[PDB]
Amino acid sequence: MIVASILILIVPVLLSVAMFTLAERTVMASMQRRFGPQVSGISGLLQPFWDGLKLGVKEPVLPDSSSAGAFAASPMISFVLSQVAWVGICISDASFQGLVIMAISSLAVYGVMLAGWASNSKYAFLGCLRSVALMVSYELSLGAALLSIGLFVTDGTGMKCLNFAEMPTTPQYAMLPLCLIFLVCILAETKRDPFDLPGYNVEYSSLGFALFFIAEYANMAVMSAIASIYFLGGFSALKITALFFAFVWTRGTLPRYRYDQFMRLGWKAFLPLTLAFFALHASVAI
Amino acid sequence: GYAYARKTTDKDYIASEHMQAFGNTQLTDYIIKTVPKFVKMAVTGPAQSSVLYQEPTIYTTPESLVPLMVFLRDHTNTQFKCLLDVTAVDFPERAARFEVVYHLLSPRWNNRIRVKVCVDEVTAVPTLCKVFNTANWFERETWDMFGVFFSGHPDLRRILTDYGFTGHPLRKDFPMTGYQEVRYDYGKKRVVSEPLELTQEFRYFDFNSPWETLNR
Amino acid sequence: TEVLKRGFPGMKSVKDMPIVQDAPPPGGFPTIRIERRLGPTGVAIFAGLAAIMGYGFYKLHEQRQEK
Amino acid sequence: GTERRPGESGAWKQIERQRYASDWENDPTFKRTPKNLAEVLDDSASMLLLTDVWRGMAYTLGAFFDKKVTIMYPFEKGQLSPRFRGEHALRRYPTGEERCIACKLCEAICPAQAITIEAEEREDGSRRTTRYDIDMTKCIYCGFCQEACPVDAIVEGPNFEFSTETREELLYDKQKLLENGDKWETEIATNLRTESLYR
Amino acid sequence: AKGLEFVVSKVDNVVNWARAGSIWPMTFGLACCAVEMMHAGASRYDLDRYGIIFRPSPRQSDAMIVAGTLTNKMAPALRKVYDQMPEPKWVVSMGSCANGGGYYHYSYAVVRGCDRVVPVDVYVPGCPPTAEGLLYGLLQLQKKIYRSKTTQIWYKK
Amino acid sequence: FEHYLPMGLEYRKFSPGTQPVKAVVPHDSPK
Amino acid sequence: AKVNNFTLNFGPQVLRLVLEMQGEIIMRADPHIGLLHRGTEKLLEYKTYLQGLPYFDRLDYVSMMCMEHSYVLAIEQLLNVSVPLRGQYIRVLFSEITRVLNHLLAITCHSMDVGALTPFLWAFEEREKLFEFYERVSGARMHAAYFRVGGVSQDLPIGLLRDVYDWARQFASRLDEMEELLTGNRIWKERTVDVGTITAQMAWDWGCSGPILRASGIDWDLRKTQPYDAYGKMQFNVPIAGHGDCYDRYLVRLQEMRESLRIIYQCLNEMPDGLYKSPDGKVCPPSRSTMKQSMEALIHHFKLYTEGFHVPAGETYRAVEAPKGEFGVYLVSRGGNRPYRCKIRSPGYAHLQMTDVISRGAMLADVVTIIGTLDVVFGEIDR
Amino acid sequence: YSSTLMTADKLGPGGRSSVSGITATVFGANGFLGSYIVNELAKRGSQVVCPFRSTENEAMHLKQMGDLGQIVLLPELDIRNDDDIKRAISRSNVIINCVGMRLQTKNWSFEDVHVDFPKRLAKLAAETGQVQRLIHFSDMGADENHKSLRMRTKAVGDKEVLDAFPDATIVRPGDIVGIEDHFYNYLIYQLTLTVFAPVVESGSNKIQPTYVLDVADAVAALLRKPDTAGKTLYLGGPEVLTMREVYDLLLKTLRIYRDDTVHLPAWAVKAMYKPFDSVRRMLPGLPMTSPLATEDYVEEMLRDKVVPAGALGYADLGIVPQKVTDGLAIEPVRHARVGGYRWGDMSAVAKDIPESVRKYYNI
Ligand SMILES: NC(=O)C1=CN([C@@H]2O[C@H](COP(=O)(O)OP(=O)(O)OC[C@H]3O[C@@H](n4cnc5c(N)ncnc54)[C@H](OP(=O)(O)O)[C@@H]3O)[C@@H](O)[C@H]2O)C=CC1
Ligand SMILES: COC1=C(OC)C(=O)C(C/C=C(\C)CC/C=C(\C)CC/C=C(\C)CC/C=C(\C)CCC=C(C)C)=C(C)C1=O
Ligand code: SF4
Ligand code: SF4
Ligand code: SF4
Repeated sequence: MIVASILILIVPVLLSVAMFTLAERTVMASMQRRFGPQVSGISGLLQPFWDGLKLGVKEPVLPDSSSAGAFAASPMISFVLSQVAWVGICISDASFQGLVIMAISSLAVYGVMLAGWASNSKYAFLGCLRSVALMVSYELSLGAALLSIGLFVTDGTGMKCLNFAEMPTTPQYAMLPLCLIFLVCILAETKRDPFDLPGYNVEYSSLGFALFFIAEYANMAVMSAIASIYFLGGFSALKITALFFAFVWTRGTLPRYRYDQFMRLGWKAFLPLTLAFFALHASVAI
Repeated sequence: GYAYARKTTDKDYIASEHMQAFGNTQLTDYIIKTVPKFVKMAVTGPAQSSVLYQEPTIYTTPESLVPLMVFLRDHTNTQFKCLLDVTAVDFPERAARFEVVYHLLSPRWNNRIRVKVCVDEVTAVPTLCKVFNTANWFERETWDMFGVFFSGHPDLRRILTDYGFTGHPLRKDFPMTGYQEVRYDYGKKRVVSEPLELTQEFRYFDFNSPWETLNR
Repeated sequence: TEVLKRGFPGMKSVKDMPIVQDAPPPGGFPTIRIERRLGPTGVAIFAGLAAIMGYGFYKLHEQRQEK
Repeated sequence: GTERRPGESGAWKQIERQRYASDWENDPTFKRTPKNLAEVLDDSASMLLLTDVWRGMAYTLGAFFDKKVTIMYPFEKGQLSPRFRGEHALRRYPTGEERCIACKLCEAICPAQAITIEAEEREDGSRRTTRYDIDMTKCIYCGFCQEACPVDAIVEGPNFEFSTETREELLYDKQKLLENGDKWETEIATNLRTESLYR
Repeated sequence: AKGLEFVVSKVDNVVNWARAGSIWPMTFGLACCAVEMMHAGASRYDLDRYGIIFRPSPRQSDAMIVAGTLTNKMAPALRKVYDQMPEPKWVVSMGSCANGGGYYHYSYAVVRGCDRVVPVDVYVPGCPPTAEGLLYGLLQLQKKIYRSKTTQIWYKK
Repeated sequence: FEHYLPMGLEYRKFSPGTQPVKAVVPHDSPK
Repeated sequence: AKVNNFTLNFGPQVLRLVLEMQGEIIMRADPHIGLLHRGTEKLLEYKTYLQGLPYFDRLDYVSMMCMEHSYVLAIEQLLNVSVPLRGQYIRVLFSEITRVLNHLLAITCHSMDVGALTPFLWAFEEREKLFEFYERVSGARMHAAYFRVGGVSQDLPIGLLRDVYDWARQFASRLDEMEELLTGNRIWKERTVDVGTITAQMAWDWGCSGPILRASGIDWDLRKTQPYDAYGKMQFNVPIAGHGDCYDRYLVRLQEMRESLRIIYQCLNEMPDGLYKSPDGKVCPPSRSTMKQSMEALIHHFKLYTEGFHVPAGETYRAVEAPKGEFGVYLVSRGGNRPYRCKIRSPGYAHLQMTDVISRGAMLADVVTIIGTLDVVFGEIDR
Repeated sequence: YSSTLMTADKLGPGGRSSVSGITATVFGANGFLGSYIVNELAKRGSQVVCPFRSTENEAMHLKQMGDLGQIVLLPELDIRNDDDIKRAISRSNVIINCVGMRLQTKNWSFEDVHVDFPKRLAKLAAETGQVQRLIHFSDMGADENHKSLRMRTKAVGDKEVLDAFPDATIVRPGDIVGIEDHFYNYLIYQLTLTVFAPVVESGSNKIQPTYVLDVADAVAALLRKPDTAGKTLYLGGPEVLTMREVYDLLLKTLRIYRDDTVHLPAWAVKAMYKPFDSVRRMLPGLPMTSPLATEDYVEEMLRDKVVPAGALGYADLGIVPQKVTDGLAIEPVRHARVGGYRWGDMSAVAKDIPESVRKYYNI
């Protein structure tokens, strides 16, 4: 029954990832006064499936100067971690569920760094360290935000936890600036605009590349569900769609930062703000 | 560094009467009288700045090109601060077949001037890199295209042609299509240079009238 | 030769040849905008934010006592 | 707005200069220091809580709900004019005789040398071509050949959709150019009925 | 036998529908013709509507669009980037310069056609071709992809 | 705020091949 | 310590750059060019003067008629040819349409290199409208070959000024909605403010021109100091900034689009009736009806389309305020129907030479901003 | 006929735009050897006609090899149909056969490809009257008394070709090395990517490998010399090697420090390869199946494959064949070594190198 529940979870995750990448193309097109994919299937509804099948019959490039095992292992590790994080969202009852998902998302750094070590490109090694530095820098603000969230999460028996079923079903109006910081931290983790300067998958083709992008979009959906649980009073389909629309909307209208600019932002703005909010919420919670 | 924005109103005028009269009429005689050893020949002709005026052309030796250009940059009446280009023209009938040409612009008094040096293939021309910073790439291009050596240049190397390219393409005796051509070889797995072959050779049309009077 | 092209039957002078070209309308075109044309006070924004956050903190206190 | 701030400076020499000296207060393009409480709250609501990102977001959301400028090719087309320079073609008189008389003016004016012509006299004494080639991969589509022709024999027609799979399909000889003219003759004549007022 | 051959033919149909509807080209914006290729990707013609995504790396690229003149200095770099694309791949030559040298055909510095360096599937004529003409050429390349029968050829080997 | 994309007959009402008034172009001076 | 420089190769895929870094800070930049050098200066010696004219469309292929202008003016000065009034007005009007096209592409490609994708897609539909204006008068969307010696090639078709006025009536709104995404945005400012600063002495010492020169506090516009055609009649302002910034160049370029709109509106109302070509039949070809009815016109048509006019022996340099700066042609005439030597001066060649002194002290993510703000096209750089 | 083939229509010095006068039909032109032969003919200004069975994507690389109009491409070739063979050779004075097979399939057997098609090709070539030369490719180990089926069917087809077309040349090269070969590539796929590599017996059978460019030059040298019509030539390199020596050379070149090969008796190797040989029919042919995983390879490994004494070889064609073990031929296998090819420390020789070079290479 656990294997059945996990496969029944896995099916809409992949279907949703295909529909997310189509919806990103089409919403980005509608903001730019065009159409986006319409030809490939009726209303363009077959475009992600033909992208996946095109990459399926695409030639796998295995460079004969790299280490083949780590090269194969990097997108597998990314994909596996995304699927495991989704299972932790929906098929768990653990006491420290948010800490579990934070631990899983801290493991997601390895696919980037294994891709940087494996492929023998000069600037893949240069960009992997930058991407890892960005993700590493914003993980701390995510953790301090979780500290602020957990100060008010108590179940019926009186025990404090990070269990998702014990979270309240009303929006957390008291933590609006922390919610905004959380959303920009999600944007920084997924390497989206305005942090998309670093790429690391420059040597990958066919289904290894497809695994990289499925992992990226599934991680975006994980973080969207986490933000909707923590701040928006629950996990729902409408909230997932609205937050995804917001992320595409921000990608349509903004330019990106330099490397040192978002490093200064994450180490001089977001971390002191989350720590100061934690101290204020701890003072309130007494 | 001149022509700073000073008037906040719309200006309906170009230059002043006295300085424009001096630049358009007296500048050739002025340059000849003040620095006579620098000037060997002068032409006053149809005016780079506008169709309505006349402007001078100064011929000088290579031994005095740098002091003449420093004088033309820094003298209070001739403030030629901008060097627009350096180029060459090939005259194969002459003993010295090359004319190196320098164009200058004066933002202070809305003027322009042209400076020429005549050399052959084996006489070096002093560089103007210390006088004008744009002289670097233009001298590199002139060496690339014509084979004029500029002594004292920091790094005189070719800038425009192919990596192994010997030969100076803008000479009159260099062929238009060249000597070598390029293709991919499946056996050597490399892009390879081969002697030139043309599927259709270039057709030269000799149009020139035997009554025409203007040919010089 | 130009009389063969633009001239009309019974034309007396070469100065009477018609001209019909692309022209602005009589009076010209109307004028257009050329230059650039262009929020709430920060006190108002901070007041609304403080009101929302104060309501949130009151609800947090109430749910804490119920728990 | 185009105003500057100490801190929003993109470089390091100016960042070091603004935090160690007050030379930026002389410059009129800088935003001045707030003087009272309300100005401090306005500056903080500018820096924190964004509100400059939000104006661009409101504009792009307005564009999301606006009209689109995409045409559905090949069911819908763009807009062109009778002067449009497309695929070259050779023309006839209404009787069916060729207009071309092998004057070799279009071959002389062609800056790409994309035209190759040979001629002799026909069996009825007429002056006609025996070869008229146009290398379409050498052509630059200038229209100078159309200008040089004194009998309106060579034209650039209104066709732009003539991509092929082999390059040998783009070395046109005389027969294919006459076939193009026989295909496009009515459209070419309609275009030339307007463009003869100007040329 | 009849059923398995019918299934194999439908596998070719689905694979060709996928490959033609997911062409990811690589941009060589060498010259003039690149601006018309930018106009093809813009909002009026919308190359993204047909499933076309421009990719920066050759490893994710399905096609190459040579849009501009090719010089002797640029030919080995173009060949090297072509060799790094994985199979199956196509080449679209755009404009007179890439087609046959064009206006620079008799120059000492120009390759007379990109045919001389890489093999080419679809030639688009013009100097420049219009963006709509480039759409016509890309739809023709899609038609060439539709006539392929890969698993039927493999089944009868 | 002037709108992009004018509607029917508000822009390019006549095609250039169907000019509503015949054109008489001077090619020589009367002098 | 004794820190050696780390070097980097930046793109075969047509600018090649060899950088040196001392960490995250660049110490040197060396551009390697010639990947688009097609030898057009050699090929122009083998063409007649009319034959070599479409070479100039393919130098700065974002701004075509402005490249044609300087070659035509250089020929006209040596020929002593006067252009009629209507042709001068048409040349000014299409030169300003060309400047608007170039500035739209330059600003939006710069903002796309920085990371903002929407202004590109917004401005290219306006570019499509101005391409339709090119096509309706020349039959080509880009390489028009419209400007000729002594005037323009064809007259304006009936109905063009009506549509140019209808575009100009809404272009200010388009430029306004363009600036709402970029001008008051902190990310764009933090990318552009104080990046790649050019002072006036360095601008004149490095041969700068165009909107670079105006952003360093220099009042120098060739359309106001050395005017050509009917630019002296035009009433417009020169925008001036004083930091030498990327941000200041962006603001100057937007204001120059406003001023080009002003000149376009003035040309739409003062367009005269008359000749658009010079009446010298020994330079300008006759009309097609005249050629088919008079013997002298047919002789002049035959000779002008084969041998061409003979330019008298001499030399000149003529320059135009092209939308990237000063574009100039040095024409050397021996007396024949072919140019003896035709040197082409491009502003982007001089602007790209400055990347060694402009990128010093900057980071890797600011190189693309510097390259974008210099407004370079490698057709005119690599002739 | 004699040397009028190479002289009578030769126009131009011999580059891409010149004319050699040869119209050639190459069967199997998209293959390993056929592509090099088609490149060798077309670069000298010959018209080459290439029929093929595969998809056009696998034949597109032949389009580049010659000038406009000189590479002719004919898809959907069916060699059981005489109309396709008749159309493909209808203008050619030279026919070159590179069609061969290594594994059997439910649609194609060794006799269909090595016997029936060469016989019908030689007959249709002799019917035209304008074909002056027929170059048929077979193997160095071809023998009618061979236990391996492919060698026997190859020798039988050689006999049929020399019967039906009496002036046809039979070419029998050894193992051919190249970037896309079937000799080092499968041996490297056997040294790596497998738990163990079986070696038949002691690995003391002798072979004479040769380079693909030398075979391509040999075809043109055959077309020059009129005496070589009707003969049989053996093409082998300047070194005779055993399979153990070849394995040792590959292990030294790849820089592998663990010999994963094991020497096995021939019955054990045949017992391993037997289950995937009784099922080779009723199957359309599978990807990534080695041609060394058959009993025919085991029978070939029990014999020598060298040039016979007194035979005509490279020296009679004026060709000194290149070495196979070192030089340009061994460079592709040097790219598959552990870590990468790479240069080295590069600092002993950078001592008196100029200034900008060391900083450019960051030495
Ligand atoms: N070392 C070696 O490789 C040696 C090779 N030879 C001979 O030289 C020739 C070239 O060999 P090589 O290029 O290495 O091998 P390849 O497999 O690369 O070439 C064989 C060619 O024949 C075609 N072909 C095979 N079967 C059929 C069929 N039933 N119908 C139509 N076409 C077919 C193949 O086309 P497709 O791509 O469609 O399969 C392929 O192009 C071979 O015939 C071989 O016998 C001789 C001695 C040594
Ligand atoms: C601008 O952003 C974007 C990109 O740049 C970042 C992109 O690269 C892509 C293109 C890449 C894509 C779509 C690859 C990632 C997605 C995949 C592979 C889809 C996953 C879907 C699955 C597993 C379900 C499909 C399978 C089915 C239904 C099974 C079929 C089985 C049978 C018929 C038996 C897109 C669309 C995009 O927008
Ligand atoms: S349009 Fe131009 S390139 Fe084409 S044939 Fe005519 S003159 Fe030659
Ligand atoms: S097409 Fe016209 S110009 Fe050309 S040869 Fe014929 S008649 Fe003369
Ligand atoms: S074909 Fe014409 S438009 Fe295209 S790059 Fe060449 S010159 Fe420019």
